[PDB]
Amino acid sequence: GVEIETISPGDGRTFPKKGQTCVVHYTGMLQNGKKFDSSRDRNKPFKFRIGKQEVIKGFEEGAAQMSLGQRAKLTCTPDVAYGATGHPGVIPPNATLIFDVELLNLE
Repeated sequence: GVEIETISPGDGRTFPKKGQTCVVHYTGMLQNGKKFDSSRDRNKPFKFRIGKQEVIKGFEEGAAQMSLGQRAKLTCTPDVAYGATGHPGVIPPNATLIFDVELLNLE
């Protein structure tokens, strides 16, 4: 289940497709919890492409449901990211993830 809560401004037309490499200022958040990751702190804004299963599933579907300059708000189910296993030391099992995602990409 992908639930998009858009902070408005952008263009609404530059949709992410296959064969495109995209640049995202992500910020992870635990529901009823603190932060766990920040691209803003490293200031290396996470260049990646579409269609290689590099990112998790819940983040992958929310990427194409945005456009250039937009700012959504993700809400990922446990089964699409880590909830059966839990990422060791960082994500407990059966967890619900929150992301602040802005798409400032190229191509």
